[PDB]
Amino acid sequence: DCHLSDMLQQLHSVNASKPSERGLVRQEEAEDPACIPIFWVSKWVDYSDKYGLGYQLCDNSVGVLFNDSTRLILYNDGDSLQYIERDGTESYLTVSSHPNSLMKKITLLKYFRNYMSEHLLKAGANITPREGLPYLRTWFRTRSAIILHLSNGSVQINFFQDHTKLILCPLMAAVTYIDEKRDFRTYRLSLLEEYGCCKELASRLRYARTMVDKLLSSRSASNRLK
Amino acid sequence: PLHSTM
Repeated sequence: DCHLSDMLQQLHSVNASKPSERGLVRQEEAEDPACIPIFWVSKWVDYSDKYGLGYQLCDNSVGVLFNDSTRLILYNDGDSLQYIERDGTESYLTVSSHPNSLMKKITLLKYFRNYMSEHLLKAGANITPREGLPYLRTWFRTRSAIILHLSNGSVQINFFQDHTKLILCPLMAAVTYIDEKRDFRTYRLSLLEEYGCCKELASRLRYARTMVDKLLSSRSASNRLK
Repeated sequence: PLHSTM
């Protein structure tokens, strides 16, 4: 979308400046806690082999991007639901009300919800979200990470090997980095271009740029079908 | 089969 192109531009400016190749990196000067995201994926389970990918957002809401490209979201009130068609057309409803055509998917979502709640850790549990519902537009995995694209423009990348995570927010042109110790820091990308960053964050930002392009390529392919 | 950190 438009956010993807904005994010690509933001990442370009930083990466082109080679932030880790500076005389004296001052990463801390680019910090801005006020730019912490409102939403990010706290956990996910990939059962795309049969039903789809379930996930939980940091506000405790749950969602599932089924294999037929449709999405069902269950708000943290445990009753309000939002259904998004392949097109993107959304519809509001609740569990209490029994929209017959959605009972199967609602039931599937609940099993996903229970599994995640019982077996998985909540990423960013030590983070207080920013004051304010998006759905998972698309996702894919590489040999080293899972890429998650939210409908609000945010792109999240979870790295498998060291459990580090990147949350890119185009509206605020910012990025939140969670290290393996679960410590988190939020940076304004424009300040990173100015003050630089360590080689690790630099490497991940280069990879992120590559992942954003892959999202654009997938979208161009998916568009050819619609 | 595949999931985030347990």
